[PDB]
Amino acid sequence: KDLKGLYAALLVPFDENGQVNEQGLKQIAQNAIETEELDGLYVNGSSGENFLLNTEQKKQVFKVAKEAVGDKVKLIAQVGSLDLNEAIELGKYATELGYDALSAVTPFYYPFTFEEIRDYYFDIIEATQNNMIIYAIPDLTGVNISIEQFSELFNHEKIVGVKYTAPNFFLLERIRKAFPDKLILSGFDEMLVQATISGVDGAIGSTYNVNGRRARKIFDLARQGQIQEAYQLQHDSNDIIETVLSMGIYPTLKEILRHRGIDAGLPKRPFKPFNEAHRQTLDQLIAKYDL
Amino acid sequence: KDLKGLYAALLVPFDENGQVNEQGLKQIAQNAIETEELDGLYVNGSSGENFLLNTEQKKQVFKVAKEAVGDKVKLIAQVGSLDLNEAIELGKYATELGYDALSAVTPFYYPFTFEEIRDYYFDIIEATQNNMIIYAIPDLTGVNISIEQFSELFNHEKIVGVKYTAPNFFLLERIRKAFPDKLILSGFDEMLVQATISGVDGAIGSTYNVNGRRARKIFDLARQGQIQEAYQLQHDSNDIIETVLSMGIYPTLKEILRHRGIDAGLPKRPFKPFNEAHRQTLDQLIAKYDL
Amino acid sequence: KDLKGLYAALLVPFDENGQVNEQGLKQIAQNAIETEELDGLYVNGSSGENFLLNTEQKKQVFKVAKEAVGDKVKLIAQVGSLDLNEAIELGKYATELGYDALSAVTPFYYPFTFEEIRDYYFDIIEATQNNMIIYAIPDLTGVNISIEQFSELFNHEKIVGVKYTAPNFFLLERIRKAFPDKLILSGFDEMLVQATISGVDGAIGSTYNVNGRRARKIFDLARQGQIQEAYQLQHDSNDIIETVLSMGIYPTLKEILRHRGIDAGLPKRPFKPFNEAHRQTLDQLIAKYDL
Amino acid sequence: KDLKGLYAALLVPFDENGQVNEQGLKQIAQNAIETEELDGLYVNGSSGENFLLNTEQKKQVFKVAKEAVGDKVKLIAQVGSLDLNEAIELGKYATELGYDALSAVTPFYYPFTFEEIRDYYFDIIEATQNNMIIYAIPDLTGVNISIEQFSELFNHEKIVGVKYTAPNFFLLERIRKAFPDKLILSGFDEMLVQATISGVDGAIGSTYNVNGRRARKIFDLARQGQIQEAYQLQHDSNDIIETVLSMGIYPTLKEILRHRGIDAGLPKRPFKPFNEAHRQTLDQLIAKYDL
Repeated sequence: KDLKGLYAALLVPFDENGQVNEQGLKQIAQNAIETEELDGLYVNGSSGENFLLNTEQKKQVFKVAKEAVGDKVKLIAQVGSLDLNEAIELGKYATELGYDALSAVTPFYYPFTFEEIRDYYFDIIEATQNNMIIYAIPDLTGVNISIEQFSELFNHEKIVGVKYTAPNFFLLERIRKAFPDKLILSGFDEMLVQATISGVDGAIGSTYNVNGRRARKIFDLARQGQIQEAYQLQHDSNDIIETVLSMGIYPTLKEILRHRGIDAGLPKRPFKPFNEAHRQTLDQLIAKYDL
Repeated sequence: KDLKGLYAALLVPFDENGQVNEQGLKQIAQNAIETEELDGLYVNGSSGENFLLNTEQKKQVFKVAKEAVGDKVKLIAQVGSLDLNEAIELGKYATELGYDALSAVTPFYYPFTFEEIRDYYFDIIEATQNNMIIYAIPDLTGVNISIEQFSELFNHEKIVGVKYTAPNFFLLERIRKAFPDKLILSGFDEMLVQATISGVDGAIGSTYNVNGRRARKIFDLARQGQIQEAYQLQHDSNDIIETVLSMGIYPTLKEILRHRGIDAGLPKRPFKPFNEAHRQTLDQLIAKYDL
Repeated sequence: KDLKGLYAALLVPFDENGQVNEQGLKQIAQNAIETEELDGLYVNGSSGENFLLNTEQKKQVFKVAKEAVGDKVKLIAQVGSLDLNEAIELGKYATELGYDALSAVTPFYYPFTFEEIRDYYFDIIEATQNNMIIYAIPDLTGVNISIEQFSELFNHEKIVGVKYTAPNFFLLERIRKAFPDKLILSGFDEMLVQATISGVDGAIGSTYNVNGRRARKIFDLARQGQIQEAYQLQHDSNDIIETVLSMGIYPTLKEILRHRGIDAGLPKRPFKPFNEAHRQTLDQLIAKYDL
Repeated sequence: KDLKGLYAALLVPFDENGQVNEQGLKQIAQNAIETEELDGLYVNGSSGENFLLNTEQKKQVFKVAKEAVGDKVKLIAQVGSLDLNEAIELGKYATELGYDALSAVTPFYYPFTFEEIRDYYFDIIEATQNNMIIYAIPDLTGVNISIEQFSELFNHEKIVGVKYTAPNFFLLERIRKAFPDKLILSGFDEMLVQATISGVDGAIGSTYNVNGRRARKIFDLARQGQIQEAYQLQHDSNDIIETVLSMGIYPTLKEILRHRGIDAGLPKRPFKPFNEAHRQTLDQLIAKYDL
């Protein structure tokens, strides 16, 4: 498949022991495709609480998400881990399930050299033979990739693109110009309109689980040149994003899904549950925007 | 004169002793208006090497720049200084010359509280009675202004707007929505197109001294919805900006102006002159983009 | 046991598949106690490449290290993980082996609230019933703990102390004064002398695997008031530390151990092996300091 | 006069219009020497609100402070400015008054290259022919100086030392070792004891205006090896520093001086006066430590 389009970063519901609720996960995956009308799922990303999970649980999430959607739906599997053996194990498993591409966060925590980071990507690709999307998230990792470093990664024919999240539209424009044939998917929901006019091929986001229909309008209207209409929809989307961030984003998004009849469970500790102090303000937002 | 529009941040040529060359300053001012077709000048900003000047030289720059241009040209006087007495003296001086508004950088160096910063603006206004534009440049000052802080400043009727430079389009969008009737001029030339679609009322920029005609097209095309054409001109403009940044932006911009026959002098020490190692690369840029 | 003293942060040797070499691990543990004359081991810390390992491998490292040392040797088990279920599983396993205390890195990657971080610690303690040492490493995690936050943690009778690494001797002094009866172990080998005079109870370090005898002299001489002698030994130790950092610290420390006849193996990918370009310079250092 | 020793960073009292109160400035200078028993004054530093003053006021402060004290008192004149012409004028002026050395903050605000910073120092020296002390204060300037950069500066015979404030005792130790014959004066009052054991030749500090007698004991006791006693006085001194920092350090220090009957005036706007909400807490501190 052409991997352009809009993707939900799949949220995962848990029980009080931090185990995956598979029936709720199935519902969330179906919500993103059937109700939010998205093109695909980005599975076991940050938004899925992936870095709090064990290896068997990550496989559970990949299996369930793949079983919950039709064959037209695009699937990207985030397999990055500080344990390269585990990234490779996950990448094979996701590839064999039929995921269209793998993705991996830049190695973090330790002050890896860029050559070490480069060869992490190359090693995953060698072992899996699948296409790879760089997951660049300096806000969480503290790792920043320069254009020269992007050029060295993109020189590999199987590094087909990037999930781009640095709040830097100068660097985004330089990448877009230097690599016209690579895939760039923006990961900053609150700046989708600016990404869109900067030539991104689509976007991956946690908030698209609840606001995917407005997001598709932002994208489509901006590309049409109906720029005032698209920005108004960005203003509305940012009211939502700002609100859910103030309340704790992943649990609050899951509370929005619960309101729709989904068995949305709990976050995985050490994330705490949605605080009920925020309930009235969340209710007003859901009403105001028909969420 | 409502102050929407495109402004050159006026560059200043010095002699070997760091004194102002009034003739070249006049030629730079005229170039911005006549040749680059800009709406106005932002005078004694960062780009004017203002923070390296003495008081008498800052007054000199204000007088020369205003004498150089006709009465239809919009003029904003940057008068911020760590010396509040100096800021007020300069503010009265520029106000008496007939500058259309004042602007002031946030106090920097010392860890001032927000109340101290707020009351610096309020004291400048009380003493000058001119309208005031906040100059927000965290990349240089390390001072960041939150939405709640902007709300407090903008609650003052004579704080009419902001020269906004933080590389944050979420904050920009929140400001635009919260203050639909304040003036927002963006100060990041390399992200003019994203600023424009985010609803800015114009822009102030050092590179507009050499590339103001493309900048006008970006701003006009984007607001008309010809977003792909506007973005292509951003790509071209970003080749120029990236190149001059790599060579030393203020001296390199003055060297491009010297190519047009302007007496562009030298930077003020401790800035060094343009390094002739860059000459070949500069000539290729000038030829490629007809600068 | 009283947990005061000097500890090696245990290094782990791997094969090319990233599996633990148990015979080499045994040798490294014996090196730290018998040759370097240290008081204990800090097991599965950052220096042991812990965050690159799977759960079964972490258990392997705990088992082997415990089997390699006598009953007088103090053992601290680092069990922090982003997976709380795994931290608890490891904490029980290490407790049942007889480790004297558990330790856990502050949760990282996600922007956890402090209440979330607090209850991660409290949850581990509830499940394991062992004493707990906070592992504060802002250089790697980006998480900073304030004195007020330290006070809330130390209010728990089973949080007995901290492995302190923030490069902040004002905060260290405030903690030392506010909590005279808690255990403070410094983790910055290059500032051991300053830690010692700031009243730390001991120190944990990767470089003590090769330089533990000088480190004990720094500590003992500084406490005696032989401050010039202790600082001279810090100058010598910092030549070593600076050198090994420039070459890649964990592999280079392991190459020093290899020189002693230890089966020191390889780092775990994505860490690369020691580069042989550095061999001559490493040889000169080993000679100069008898390592 | 070799310039080792303990210096007050001289505080300046202003009237309501931000003009210097020469009588109170004299009383502050005399207090530092007579009552606090210090070796010298560091004049027109950050603590003197120097960066808020005009040129004529900076000269005024130099003249008043030197007239206030006897010829045995060591005097260092801070003359750094973003205006290099001003720095040279002030340097010549202080040199003619008989100041024992000059000092200068690293140029800040603009992103100057290291060559530009290096040649600012060299140009001040060439024009003044006085000895020069680097004022390194990254907390305020955002400029950090590496060991290799220090090597280049110290290769100049008239750069005799540094006022060192970076919170980095590894760098301090490397500098002390590499340059055994340069003057290193530390500028972090709250870490005087750690500086002293790291081999500094003295210290410059704003809190020594009120607590110089304890500071002398810390410095002397630590160099004698009575490290526990020196550290207890650091604990006491840090109660004072933490308290004044929380209240607004320069106005709060002047308020402590007003308690001794000194005409301590006001801070220069945009600094606000001491907030009387803090009065009770300040009085308790003054009583507890006999300030």
